[PDB]
Amino acid sequence: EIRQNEKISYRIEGPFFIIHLINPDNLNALEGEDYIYLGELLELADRNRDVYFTIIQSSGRFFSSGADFKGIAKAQGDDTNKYPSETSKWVSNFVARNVYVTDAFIKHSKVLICCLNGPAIGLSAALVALCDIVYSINDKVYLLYPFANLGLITEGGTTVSLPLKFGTNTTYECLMFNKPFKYDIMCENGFISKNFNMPSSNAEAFNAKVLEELREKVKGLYLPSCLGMKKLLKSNHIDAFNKANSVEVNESLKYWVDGEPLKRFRQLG
Amino acid sequence: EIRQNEKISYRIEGPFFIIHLINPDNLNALEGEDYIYLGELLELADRNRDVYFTIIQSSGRFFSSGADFKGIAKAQGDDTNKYPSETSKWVSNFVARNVYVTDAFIKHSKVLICCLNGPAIGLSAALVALCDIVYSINDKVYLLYPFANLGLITEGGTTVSLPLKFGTNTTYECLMFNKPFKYDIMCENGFISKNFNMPSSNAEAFNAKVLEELREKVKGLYLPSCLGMKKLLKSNHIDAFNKANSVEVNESLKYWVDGEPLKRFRQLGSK
Amino acid sequence: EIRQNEKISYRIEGPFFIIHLINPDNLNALEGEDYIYLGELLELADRNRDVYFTIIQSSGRFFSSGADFKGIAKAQGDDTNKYPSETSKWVSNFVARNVYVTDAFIKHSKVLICCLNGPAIGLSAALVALCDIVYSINDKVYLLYPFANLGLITEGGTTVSLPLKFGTNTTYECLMFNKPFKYDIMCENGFISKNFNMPSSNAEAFNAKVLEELREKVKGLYLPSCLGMKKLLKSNHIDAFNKANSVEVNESLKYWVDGEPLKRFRQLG
Amino acid sequence: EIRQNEKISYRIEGPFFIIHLINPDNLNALEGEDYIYLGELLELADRNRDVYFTIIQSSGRFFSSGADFKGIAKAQGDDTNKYPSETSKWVSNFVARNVYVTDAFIKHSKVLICCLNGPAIGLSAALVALCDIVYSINDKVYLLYPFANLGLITEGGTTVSLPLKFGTNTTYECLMFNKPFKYDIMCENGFISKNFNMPSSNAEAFNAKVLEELREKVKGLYLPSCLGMKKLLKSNHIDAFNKANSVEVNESLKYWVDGEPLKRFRQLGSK
Amino acid sequence: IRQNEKISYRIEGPFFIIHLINPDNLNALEGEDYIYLGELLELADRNRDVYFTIIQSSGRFFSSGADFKGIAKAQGDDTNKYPSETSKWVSNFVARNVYVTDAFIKHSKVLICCLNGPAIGLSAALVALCDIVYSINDKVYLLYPFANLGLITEGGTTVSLPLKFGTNTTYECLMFNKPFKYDIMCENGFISKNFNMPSSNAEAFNAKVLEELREKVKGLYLPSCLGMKKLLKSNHIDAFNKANSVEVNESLKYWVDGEPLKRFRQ
Amino acid sequence: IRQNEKISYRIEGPFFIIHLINPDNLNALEGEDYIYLGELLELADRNRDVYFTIIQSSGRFFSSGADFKGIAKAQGDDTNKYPSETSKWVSNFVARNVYVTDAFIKHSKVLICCLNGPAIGLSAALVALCDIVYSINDKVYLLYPFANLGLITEGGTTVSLPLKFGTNTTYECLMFNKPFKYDIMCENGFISKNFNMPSSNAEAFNAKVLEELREKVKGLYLPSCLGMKKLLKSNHIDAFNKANSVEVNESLKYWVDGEPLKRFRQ
Ligand SMILES: CCCCCCCC(=O)SCCNC(=O)CCNC(=O)[C@H](O)C(C)(C)COP(=O)(O)OP(=O)(O)OC[C@H]1O[C@@H](n2cnc3c(N)ncnc32)[C@H](O)[C@@H]1OP(=O)(O)O
Ligand SMILES: CCCCCCCC(=O)SCCNC(=O)CCNC(=O)[C@H](O)C(C)(C)COP(=O)(O)OP(=O)(O)OC[C@H]1O[C@@H](n2cnc3c(N)ncnc32)[C@H](O)[C@@H]1OP(=O)(O)O
Ligand SMILES: CCCCCCCC(=O)SCCNC(=O)CCNC(=O)[C@H](O)C(C)(C)COP(=O)(O)OP(=O)(O)OC[C@H]1O[C@@H](n2cnc3c(N)ncnc32)[C@H](O)[C@@H]1OP(=O)(O)O
Ligand SMILES: CCCCCCCC(=O)SCCNC(=O)CCNC(=O)[C@H](O)C(C)(C)COP(=O)(O)OP(=O)(O)OC[C@H]1O[C@@H](n2cnc3c(N)ncnc32)[C@H](O)[C@@H]1OP(=O)(O)O
Ligand SMILES: CCCCCCCC(=O)SCCNC(=O)CCNC(=O)[C@H](O)C(C)(C)COP(=O)(O)OP(=O)(O)OC[C@H]1O[C@@H](n2cnc3c(N)ncnc32)[C@H](O)[C@@H]1OP(=O)(O)O
Ligand SMILES: CCCCCCCC(=O)SCCNC(=O)CCNC(=O)[C@H](O)C(C)(C)COP(=O)(O)OP(=O)(O)OC[C@H]1O[C@@H](n2cnc3c(N)ncnc32)[C@H](O)[C@@H]1OP(=O)(O)O
Repeated sequence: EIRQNEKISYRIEGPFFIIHLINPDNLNALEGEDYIYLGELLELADRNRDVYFTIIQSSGRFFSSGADFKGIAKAQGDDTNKYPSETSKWVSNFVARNVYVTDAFIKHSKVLICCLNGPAIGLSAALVALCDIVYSINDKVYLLYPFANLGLITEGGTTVSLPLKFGTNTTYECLMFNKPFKYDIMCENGFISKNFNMPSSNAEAFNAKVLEELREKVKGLYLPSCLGMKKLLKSNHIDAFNKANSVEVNESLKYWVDGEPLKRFRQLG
Repeated sequence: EIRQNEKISYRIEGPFFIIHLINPDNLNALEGEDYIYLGELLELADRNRDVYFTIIQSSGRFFSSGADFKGIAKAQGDDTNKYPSETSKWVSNFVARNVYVTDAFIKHSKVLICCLNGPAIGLSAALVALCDIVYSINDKVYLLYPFANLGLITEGGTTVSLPLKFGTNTTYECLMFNKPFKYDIMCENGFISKNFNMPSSNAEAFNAKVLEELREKVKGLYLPSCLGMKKLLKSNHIDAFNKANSVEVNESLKYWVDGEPLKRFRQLGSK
Repeated sequence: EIRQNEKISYRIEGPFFIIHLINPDNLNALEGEDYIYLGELLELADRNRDVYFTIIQSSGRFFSSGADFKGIAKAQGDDTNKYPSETSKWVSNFVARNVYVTDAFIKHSKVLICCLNGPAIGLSAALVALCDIVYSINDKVYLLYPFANLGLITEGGTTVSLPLKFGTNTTYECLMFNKPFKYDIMCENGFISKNFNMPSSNAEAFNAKVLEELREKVKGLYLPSCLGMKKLLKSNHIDAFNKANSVEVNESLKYWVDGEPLKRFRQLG
Repeated sequence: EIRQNEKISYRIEGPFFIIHLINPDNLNALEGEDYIYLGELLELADRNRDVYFTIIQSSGRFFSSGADFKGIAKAQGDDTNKYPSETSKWVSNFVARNVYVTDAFIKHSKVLICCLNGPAIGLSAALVALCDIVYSINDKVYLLYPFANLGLITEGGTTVSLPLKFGTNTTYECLMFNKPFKYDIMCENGFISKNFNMPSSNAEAFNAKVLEELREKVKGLYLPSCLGMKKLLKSNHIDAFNKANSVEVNESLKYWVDGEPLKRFRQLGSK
Repeated sequence: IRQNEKISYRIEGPFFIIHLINPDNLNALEGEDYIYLGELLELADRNRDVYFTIIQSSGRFFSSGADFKGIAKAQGDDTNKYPSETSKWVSNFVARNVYVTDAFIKHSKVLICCLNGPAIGLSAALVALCDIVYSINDKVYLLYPFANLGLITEGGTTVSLPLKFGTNTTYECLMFNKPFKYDIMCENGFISKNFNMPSSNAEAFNAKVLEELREKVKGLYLPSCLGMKKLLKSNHIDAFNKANSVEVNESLKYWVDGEPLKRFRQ
Repeated sequence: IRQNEKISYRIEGPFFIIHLINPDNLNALEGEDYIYLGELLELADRNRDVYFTIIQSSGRFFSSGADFKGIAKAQGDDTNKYPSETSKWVSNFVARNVYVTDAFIKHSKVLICCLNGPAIGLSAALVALCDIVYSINDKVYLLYPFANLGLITEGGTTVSLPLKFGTNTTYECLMFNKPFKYDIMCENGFISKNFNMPSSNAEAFNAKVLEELREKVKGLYLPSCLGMKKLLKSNHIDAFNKANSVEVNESLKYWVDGEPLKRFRQ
């Protein structure tokens, strides 16, 4: 039991907990609240003894264009009474949320599978990179981490995930110059376990096939084994991620207080 | 330049940045916004080229009784329209503050001296433990970490610092049973670098004396040398503190939602 | 539910799981089997949701004089048919047991409290050093790690526990020269949280007072808090201990295969 | 000098120590005592000053199908008087063996070359992954880690090695679903240093060819230089492997006691 | 700084450009030229206007590494001078190597190398410390001839090579004295772009990379590139340090033994 | 090895005894005498008969650290010689310090120091790397005057001091130029035994420790002491290495700046 999101659904089928991003027109962008909600859901999946896989699915042409800049802008010039300082303001509206959800993903005990139904940006793309298995709809997917372009730094433990998952060098050229991690770089780096090579439009049809396939993949297997394995699997980089989360979230704070991100976030589009 | 805090003051003499907790009439108990302010002050101290020493100082009979209960209570029950869920509330109200001020101390580049003028409790005790050097007023000081008794767990990187600075077994006998790190364990463990042996009422004179001495101690020294050594000293456990900070904050989050802390902060305090 | 030991009892009182070493005449020495049994018990305590503290208590003038050399000797010249090599023999009779029980203590999730009712030696003393809280009966207690004297090396993660709990330097002088960690060095290093200053004979009377005291110490406290704390507390040295366990247990193997320990273990007394 | 193994042979040519799995008529499946023996051989190879390269080689159509089921079954149900409890049994029967042979490989000082003449499964696949260099016979090789399907978890430090050597995501898609690391992922991930493109029947010629080449490759080289570099290369993840080894072994221990592995090793194998 | 006849530098905007400019000798560097690099990197780091440090070279090679004619000069010519062989190589090798190596490891600007040719030995070890590598053509390679030279890993290759090419592929190369060729470099993503430019003109390639970098950096909040690398550094800084220290010291036994010198003499 | 006029050594049974023997100069050591120590430790380590390496000294001091008359010699006397100030101190300071420091950090025998007097600076930093310290009398102390000298931590004090005296007590000392006195040394267990011997005769103290060590080691399986230290080393080896590397390099900015020299000149 948990409050409902107009923008995010969840259902449980068999061993599978399914988070479904359900806001295509708005491009599945996420307000900091929906990010907490995401964290809330993960915790729910994790506490459930029957759940073994947490599948993150989305809708439309994108997975999520990251943070909703409408939600960013309304947390500033609309009401400036509220926080004794910018530092306080951004510790509440940025720092808090970001540590929380990132942590939620890092510590999550069940197999995280992400269905990339389209591109993912910024924090969402950071979360994508935190799932243990990623399948893609077609070959037109990509992850873009626009930090240098927005006057921010790495978030969602990308500091760790990105070079760990794509290579140090590849990560640099990308992050420094605002270039995307294109599909070719994903397959090259075994990031995407399977491409379903399905029509860009049909995210829903794709979302079901992944599920259809999983039911059969798990047939036979001793489920607690997956979990038990993931447990030790986790311990290679748990610490780097926890070390990174804390640090990323606090060093970014400085950029907000300078004010650049806001200047940049205003455009956009 | 920064906002003014009715509860906390700062001033710079030469190379010393001085933070001063100035509300004894309520045990120098800090509210969420106050811990943030503290952090801000530290960032200010850090950014200022002239400063080599950030000295945290208090007032009255206590250093700090820790988080405002009371301010904690106002964050709950008064306005519950506010946050979409219990979790959203405590991320904004507890995680936010704790993770930030803790980091402020962890990363702070200057020699960090706490002046223990009385006992420290909770988050505040935690900040004390994060300082580089501690002098105390008399042998009646102590640090109490009431977590088990508050329905909470470690905060302020105590997960790292307590066992790093008092030994592990002592840490457990203390934390798990809500027994204070009294002065003798503190001196034994070389925690308090000097005890000034001064009467408890005159914390003003104590605060003066420590500054007095500091001006003499720093004489002749190459102050950038202090900073450089600190820089290398810091890496010894910089990563541990970092990892702990992020985890401590998020893990406590599950206690606040259960509600115990609030149920407990309620009682035990009045009458 | 679990097999019974003639040499080790357990009972559960309140939040407290109590392991009681009950073999004084033999000086509570422990055969490798009783070591596994110890591990078995710990796991039992850990799986129990109602248990919050695992208290290890003993009997007589000693806590335990470590490994039973009778049990060591009978695992060699009595029957030498059995193992295709010494290497195999000692991997079964030494390595296996030692990793297991050490691991059992390291990973144990509930507060380990040890009641030192007398001295402890070798592996037992290693286990003592692995508990989170130690109280002593009187001031005539000591831990001796006789490794240099027995032709072995550090076990039970002492490699880690000892210098972590007593100091690098202190540990060296001790371990290198077979000197004990005397009571004075324990209190000096805040190792013993409380001395009950009770008569050396009256271990049973002491064992009860610790319990008597704990009931009152926990009164009030939010128990899951202790646990939750211990959880993060654990993460400072979990890895060093796990790294050490594996290594200690395998590097000791070489000493058995040379055969010195056996030559030495023969005397003794 | 060491005991003779009907199933495993060793010989030294110059600087090469050669281990040879020589029982294809049962898929080079190793029993508990056999894994130990392997380790012994490694220690022998390590102690021998003249040796710079330990080359593990197999026979027939498979490298190794992994642990003897079958030998596993004999350790259960035949004699149950034997061990005081299920836990005592598996510590002696599984923990013992696994923790030892895994360590043998982890710590081994010489350049460790596996010659993949066919697929590797389980503990055996795990040992392959622990070697420094792997050449394969043809593109039909693969490594399968059937843990989820056996009611088990990672072993042989695969917790470290698989994601260290194939990437993490790939590791999960594989491990969690009991899908093999096929040849193309292996070449893609630079796992197999050279593929000899030789027919599957003639593993004898394959084994010869790799040795053939090695004698040429080592020509002119300062062999102690190889050892020294390995020495430094090793520390990159020496500690991770160590930590993993100890944990992997003890954590699996709880599965063997539950009994699933045995229930599963039973089926799926006959007919 | 002083003037080096073999290494020039210029600052164009936010780019601190280092150009190795002694191609006839294959940009081979003496121990002092290495120090000098680290001295330049110090300049680049302290310079609040510089966000990128671009190392560039000349002719048909990036650099064939340590000047072997200089290794000889520090031997056989003057042997008075050092009270022991150990003291000799702590000075001529240990010192230089730790310093230059640390200078790369710790440098806070985006380090971009322009591989205009092959890189060998210590020079190659530096290439593998740069944050981004663009190549001239598919004829480049990195070669770490340590096994052949009676030496061990250097310039943090211990960490950096397995990091960047993978553990197994590193062993095949390091133990057997095989190069990391173009193909393996692209495969492991080492090369971010290949400029398919004629090997003849390295200069033409060099100005083209800078053309593209100026275009790439347009509109970006540059302090972000900085901030990110700060965070990015921490994944491995600790490990590169522990590397650098031992790497330097463990080689000493080899230098002191004599093989590297006997081996260099051919 | 060669012969050093200031440092002798003898092997008595399993003990490799190093004796600093230039008391009139307070056993102050030049950079080369440091190298020499590391050279001796190499001998001790390679010597399969040696299980203990005992460092011993002379007169009223263990050693006042770096020879300040030599720091001057490597300056002002000959300034031709080094193409830059940076190159100068990489050679005269960086090299020497990394080498000697690593030599202690990695040494596989039981390292026992006989504090017959006070130890300062780098010499003190070595004392804190020894595995066991016996003291002559309660008048000894360790002093790390880095704050006073315009320098930073050395010889792994970064790791070793907080390790051995505790983080907080280390700061009071390091920042404010206060010594770790006798009392604090016993308190943190640094000193394993105090031989309450007259400061007059250090020699008498030295032979007494060896008397006691020979008695102590009786009947023990010595290879065990070795094996245990191997394991024991691993708790901190990695950290001491990362220390040593940066420690050496970060000091350079101080040497290159000029303070330490201006400060030494008084
Ligand atoms: C806790 C708070 C966390 C804060 C941390 C902040 C740091 C981050 O996480 S970075 C993430 C921020 N994301 C971005 O900057 C991406 C910005 N968006 C884009 O670069 C573009 O949407 C792009 C180019 C990728 C795709 O655009 P395009 O294919 O042309 O489709 P487009 O027409 O723009 O989108 C369709 C609709 O979705 C809306 N939309 C798309 N993304 C967003 C968004 N992120 N926020 C709000 N609305 C959005 C558009 O406004 C448009 O709506 P409408 O036309 O009705 O006004
Ligand atoms: C970002 C948000 C962080 C939230 C994290 C929460 C976890 C933590 O950090 S733990 C810190 C919480 N602190 C505590 O629980 C300590 C509680 N207080 C005490 O155990 C007692 O003040 C004690 C026994 C130490 C001292 O009391 P005592 O010596 O009898 O003096 P006392 O009469 O109680 O105090 C004097 C006045 O100060 C007030 N006061 C003292 N501490 C506080 C406090 N923490 N909050 C609010 N008021 C306080 C008292 O209410 C009293 O005011 P008044 O009489 O006018 O109503
Ligand atoms: C999984 C397998 C693990 C194997 C790892 C091996 C490495 C280790 O763990 S080291 C631990 C080994 N322990 C030792 O070496 C300690 C040996 N014992 C002693 O040094 C002495 O018992 C000592 C001096 C401490 C105390 O002796 P003391 O105060 O004189 O009492 P003492 O008369 O000897 O003991 C009384 C009785 O208990 C018996 N006893 C005491 N300890 C043991 C023991 N460890 N094993 C068997 N019997 C013992 C004695 O034999 C004696 O019995 P009895 O007189 O009827 O024959
Ligand atoms: C210290 C103890 C460690 C214990 C840790 C346990 C965890 C692990 O290490 S996992 C390793 C276990 N291995 C396995 O589960 C693999 C099981 N085997 C298989 O999935 C199949 O042999 C397979 C499909 C790969 C190949 O089979 P296939 O190509 O059809 O050839 P197949 O006819 O089955 O084999 C030929 C003969 O070899 C035998 N054989 C093959 N593998 C084994 C084996 N692992 N154990 C015993 N016999 C085997 C077969 O029984 C058969 O003998 P026969 O026909 O005379 O009865
Ligand atoms: C601080 C001190 C650090 C010391 C650490 C030492 C460990 C290391 O860093 S290893 C680096 C050492 N480098 C090497 O061993 C590479 C040796 N060189 C070679 O294998 C070859 O130059 C090779 C095959 C790559 C290319 O040769 P090739 O394509 O035939 O061109 P080549 O004719 O040899 O070179 C042209 C000219 O440059 C010179 N040259 C090339 N490299 C060097 C060099 N490294 N040192 C001195 N001169 C060189 C040649 O001598 C030749 O000069 P000339 O004909 O006038 O006498
Ligand atoms: C590889 C190179 C490493 C470089 C790294 C540099 C950083 C470091 O390691 S720090 C170590 C440097 N040491 C110091 O700064 C300590 C300086 N010395 C002192 O503070 C004092 O000797 C002190 C107060 C401790 C003791 O002095 P005191 O008890 O009065 O005896 P004192 O009369 O000074 O000494 C007797 C003689 O020994 C000489 N002496 C003592 N120490 C030194 C020294 N370090 N160097 C040269 N001569 C010395 C004195 O000059 C005097 O000689 P003389 O009277 O014939 O001219």
